[PDB]
Amino acid sequence: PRSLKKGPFVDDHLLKKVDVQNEKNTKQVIKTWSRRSTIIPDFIGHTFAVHDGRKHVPVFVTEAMVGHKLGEFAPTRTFKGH
Amino acid sequence: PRKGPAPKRPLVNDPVYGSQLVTQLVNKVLLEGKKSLAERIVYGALEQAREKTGTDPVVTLKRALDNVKPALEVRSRRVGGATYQVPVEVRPDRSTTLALRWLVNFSRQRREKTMVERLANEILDASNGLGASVKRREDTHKMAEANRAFAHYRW
Amino acid sequence: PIQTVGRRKEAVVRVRLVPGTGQFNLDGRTLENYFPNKVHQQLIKAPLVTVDRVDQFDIYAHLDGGGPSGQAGALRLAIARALILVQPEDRPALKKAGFLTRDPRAIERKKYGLKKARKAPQYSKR
Amino acid sequence: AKKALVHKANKKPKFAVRAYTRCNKCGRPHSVYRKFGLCRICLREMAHAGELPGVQKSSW
Amino acid sequence: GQKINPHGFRLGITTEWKSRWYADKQYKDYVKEDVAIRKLLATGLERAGIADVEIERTRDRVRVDIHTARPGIVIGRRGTEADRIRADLEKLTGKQVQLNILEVKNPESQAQLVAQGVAEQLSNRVAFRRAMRKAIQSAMRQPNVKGIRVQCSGRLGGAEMSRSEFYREGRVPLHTLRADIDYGLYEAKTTFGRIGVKVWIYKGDIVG
Amino acid sequence: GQKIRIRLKAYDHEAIDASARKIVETVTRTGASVVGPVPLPTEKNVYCVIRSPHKYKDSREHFEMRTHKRLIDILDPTPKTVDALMRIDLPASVDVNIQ
RNA sequence: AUGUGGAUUAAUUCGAUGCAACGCGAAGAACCUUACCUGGGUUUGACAUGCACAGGACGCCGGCAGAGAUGUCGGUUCCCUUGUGGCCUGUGUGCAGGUGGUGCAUGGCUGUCGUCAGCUCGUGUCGUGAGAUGUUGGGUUAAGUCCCGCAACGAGCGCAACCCUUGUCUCAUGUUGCCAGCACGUUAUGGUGGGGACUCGUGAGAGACUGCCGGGGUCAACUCGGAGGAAGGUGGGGAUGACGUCAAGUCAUCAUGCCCCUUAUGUCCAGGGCUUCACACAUGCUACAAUGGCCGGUACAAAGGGCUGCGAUGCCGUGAGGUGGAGCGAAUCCUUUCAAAGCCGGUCUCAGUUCGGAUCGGGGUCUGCAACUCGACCCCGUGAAGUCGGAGUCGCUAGUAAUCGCAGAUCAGCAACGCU
Ligand SMILES: [Mg+2]
Ligand SMILES: [Mg+2]
Ligand SMILES: [Mg+2]
Ligand SMILES: [Mg+2]
Ligand SMILES: [Mg+2]
Ligand SMILES: [Mg+2]
Ligand SMILES: [Mg+2]
Ligand SMILES: [Mg+2]
Ligand SMILES: [Mg+2]
Ligand SMILES: [Mg+2]
Ligand SMILES: [Mg+2]
Ligand SMILES: [Mg+2]
Ligand SMILES: [Mg+2]
Ligand SMILES: [Mg+2]
Ligand SMILES: [Mg+2]
Ligand SMILES: [Mg+2]
Ligand SMILES: [Mg+2]
Ligand SMILES: [Mg+2]
Ligand SMILES: [Mg+2]
Ligand SMILES: [Mg+2]
Ligand SMILES: [Mg+2]
Ligand SMILES: [Mg+2]
Ligand SMILES: [Mg+2]
Ligand SMILES: [Mg+2]
Ligand SMILES: [Mg+2]
Ligand SMILES: [Mg+2]
Ligand SMILES: [Mg+2]
Ligand SMILES: [Mg+2]
Ligand SMILES: [Mg+2]
Ligand SMILES: [Mg+2]
Ligand SMILES: [Mg+2]
Ligand SMILES: [Mg+2]
Ligand SMILES: [Mg+2]
Ligand SMILES: [Mg+2]
Ligand SMILES: [Mg+2]
Ligand SMILES: [Mg+2]
Ligand SMILES: [Mg+2]
Ligand SMILES: [Mg+2]
Ligand SMILES: [Mg+2]
Ligand SMILES: [Mg+2]
Ligand SMILES: [Zn+2]
Repeated sequence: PRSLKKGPFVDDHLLKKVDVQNEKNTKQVIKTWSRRSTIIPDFIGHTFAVHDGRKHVPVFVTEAMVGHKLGEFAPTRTFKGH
Repeated sequence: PRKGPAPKRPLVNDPVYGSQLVTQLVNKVLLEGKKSLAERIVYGALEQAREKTGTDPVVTLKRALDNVKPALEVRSRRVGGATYQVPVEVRPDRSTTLALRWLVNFSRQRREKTMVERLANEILDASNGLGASVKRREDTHKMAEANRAFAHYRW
Repeated sequence: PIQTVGRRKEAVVRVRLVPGTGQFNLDGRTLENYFPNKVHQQLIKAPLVTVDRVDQFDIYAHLDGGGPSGQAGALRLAIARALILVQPEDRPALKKAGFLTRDPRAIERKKYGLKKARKAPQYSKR
Repeated sequence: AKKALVHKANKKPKFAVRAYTRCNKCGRPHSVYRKFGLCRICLREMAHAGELPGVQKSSW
Repeated sequence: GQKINPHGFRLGITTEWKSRWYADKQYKDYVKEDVAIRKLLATGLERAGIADVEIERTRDRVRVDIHTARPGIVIGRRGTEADRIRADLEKLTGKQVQLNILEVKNPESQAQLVAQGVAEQLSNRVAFRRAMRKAIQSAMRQPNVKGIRVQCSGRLGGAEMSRSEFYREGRVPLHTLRADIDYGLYEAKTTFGRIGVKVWIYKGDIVG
Repeated sequence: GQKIRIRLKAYDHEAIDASARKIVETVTRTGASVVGPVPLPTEKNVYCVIRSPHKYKDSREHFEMRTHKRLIDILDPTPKTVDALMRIDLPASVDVNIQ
């Protein structure tokens, strides 16, 4: 877990994009190329398209998953069993 | 051992009492190479046996070793595609060493909940003739006298 | 002044002999206090016991390096050699007893690829 | 070692974390000793040739 | 592995370091520059055999001493190759660089240059048979040298196989540390690939 | 009372002994008191390398890096002696630190 | 906890496959290393050089757009001197560039037979010929080490020696090291004035050569015993791989012949991977409880590391650690007075246990721009399997086997129980 003194880490470009989105009140799907971006309460009603290496998979964020990284909810490996 | 009989180490004598049998016992019971621990445990168990029996610890140990030391053993041999056993006489020195070995073996595997007292009690049982060591000696002699027939091989 | 030095498995010792009483001075404390082991006391007193001049020499000991047994053996050798120096007339009995022969064994070099000393890694043909 | 990768490593990285040895001549990123600046085989060969003033076999 | 190089084995007794200098902080940069300049000189000069290259460093000043078969092309009558080498070193930033040329006494009494000659003869057109015969005869003719052993490994004659053949005469006591062995190694080029030649020379004994 | 710690630190025993001998002779000729090359423990650096790449690592060997250091405490640092020590030219195998 | 097999995945980069691969090439995989997969740029090109047509620019420090490369703009601009050198921006020309292939083409390096003692050549002689003698038999040794007669006479690589360490003594030698004998400390210890009388650390020499005696021996090798001596019959351990075999490993160290891409299989960056598992194998630690778990007191060593690094005393934290920072390029200052086992005192009376600790949750510290896949450390809750083990199988003959510790290599952070 990230230290509290350093605080949460958010990429500048994605922060700018989400700030513009929430300031203009428009809600759309944003192509997200960042896996190290932590979730912030401001993302309560924003949709992000995370890249798993194959195709940008949209994900809908709600207040429930606060405190968790974006890549946690985007599976990277496909395991169909045996 | 191909070249010939190797030299034998000059085993030291016990200064506490004066019998090298104590040194042999402590060396045999050495576990994980803790000399001080082994010797202190042996001395404590010897004192326990002394206070339990009311006699001389050295004398009772001599009685136990005399009672339990065998004189004939059994050796395995296979000839003509069949396995057989032959009885061969044993030197008293090796007999005493193996008697100590069996003493340790049967002082390892009983359920008295405390081995310090239990080794003393095992010594008392062996001296009295009710010990697992004397039972093993009985079995060994029985096997040897049963296989006496195949003694013609002489090996 | 009489001086002697004993070494065994990196156990250098110093002894100074004094015809006074049989007092044992090991770094400012008595033999019973320093390394309280019966085997130790026995081996340290073995030379004086053999020569039969007990309670006649006082020894002050300075110890550096080595272990307990190493220091005890080095001290035994040192007092034996000092006794011979002050009176070589006991040479033939002491050499027969083996008190004046040093112990030429110590920690030996250990191989690269071996765990330690002479150890050998598990050697399986599978 | 690829010459392009060697040149890129020699270039100044945008982050201090991206600094690594890349043994000078043979460009082996692994099995390199810092003070020598050379990898295991480089050290073996140079020492055997005797090109470094002070290294020598071991027998003690 | 079969044999360890006699040079490395006997470093501590008979042969001396061919480079002497002390440094610990700038030791990395110094070794880098020495190994560099050595490689650059090796790849630059090929026509004239160079036996050994020794470098001594004293603070800023550095002195390089060169042994070669013949100085005619190593240093020009006006200093052609000398000035090219100086310019090279100056580009490499050797600070104050001083050049000296030392000439060997017996051309074929040492391993390096005989190896160069054998490699050249093998490469151009000469057969390995005659190459070994002539090399051994020439090495023998010198009285001081006693034992010579030459080995050639690789593809010989263009055949699709590897031939490992060695010819021996005289002393080759590599186990005896007191003996004096000279070791050389060079690679001979050809159309079909690369060939390596190794030669051992024994020169008397040393006591002291 | 002033003393100068002339540090002699080299690799080769022959080189360090020769440098020490030259220093002793220079000091004796200049007329200054020197204790001499007091022996010091020699730092030992051992490095282990494998035989060849691509496994075959069971058999190894070690390389040492011999470093011999000697202590030279010179008493009465005469100006002539210090100047002579400055002007003395020593082989590259020996580096002298004055502190 | 590592490595592989087998199955998935777009990829889990490649090679090695009984002896002689399987804590391997990985002495430190979140970017780099990666060469794998998606996507976005790119072009005689990320990076060198010679020939023609265009020139004094190139080279650089910053704002703006972008997943990043990169595109556009703000500030400087040649050092020589008339021929151009240096450097490179646009066109190409050759050509760079490839961890793409080929260890059944190779150089070099390396493992095993094996630290086994065997393996050869000159002359001669014999037979026709492929060939034989020397290298046969007896004795002896760790050894083709040696003696005896023999068509053999000699020599070579090997064996021992010469090299390192360890076992002793003598001489030289006193600081940052020690204290015999004298003075100052007075709780802090040679700490301080002084001193080689021994170690202490590094220079020289001596000492093991069957040296001598008695018996066996062909009077010879060689062997048993005995005296002196530290060592007695190569004292101990090391450096040290004869010709060759295994088409043994290594084009993924490097270089190397040939084929292949060049507008790509080259090149820069954003995210993911090499740590995936319904199983198997190999190597290690923890054990499976009393020779013990736990608590308090308590004494004994070696060696090495330390500059953009060790880190004193003091203060706050249970502890990770936070502030601070003396002494150090280092017998001096730190790695605690280098300890663990060891000795004394107390509880547990044999339990799935006060042994034993993995898995799963709740709180923090440290290095890093970047700890979810994916690091390590501290605190708490959680309490699973496991009672000496099946046929089979492995190491070990003196400081040996067993048991308990310390430092270093790669390293800002560690996969550290592996290696030295
Ligand atoms: Mg194996
Ligand atoms: Mg790096
Ligand atoms: Mg590397
Ligand atoms: Mg030899
Ligand atoms: Mg493991
Ligand atoms: Mg693979
Ligand atoms: Mg395996
Ligand atoms: Mg396998
Ligand atoms: Mg391994
Ligand atoms: Mg990759
Ligand atoms: Mg990867
Ligand atoms: Mg390939
Ligand atoms: Mg292959
Ligand atoms: Mg064979
Ligand atoms: Mg004929
Ligand atoms: Mg024959
Ligand atoms: Mg024959
Ligand atoms: Mg013969
Ligand atoms: Mg033969
Ligand atoms: Mg031979
Ligand atoms: Mg003193
Ligand atoms: Mg061979
Ligand atoms: Mg092959
Ligand atoms: Mg093959
Ligand atoms: Mg190629
Ligand atoms: Mg090629
Ligand atoms: Mg191609
Ligand atoms: Mg390509
Ligand atoms: Mg990239
Ligand atoms: Mg992996
Ligand atoms: Mg463990
Ligand atoms: Mg605190
Ligand atoms: Mg302590
Ligand atoms: Mg637990
Ligand atoms: Mg637990
Ligand atoms: Mg525990
Ligand atoms: Mg169980
Ligand atoms: Mg149980
Ligand atoms: Mg079985
Ligand atoms: Mg690390
Ligand atoms: Zn390298």
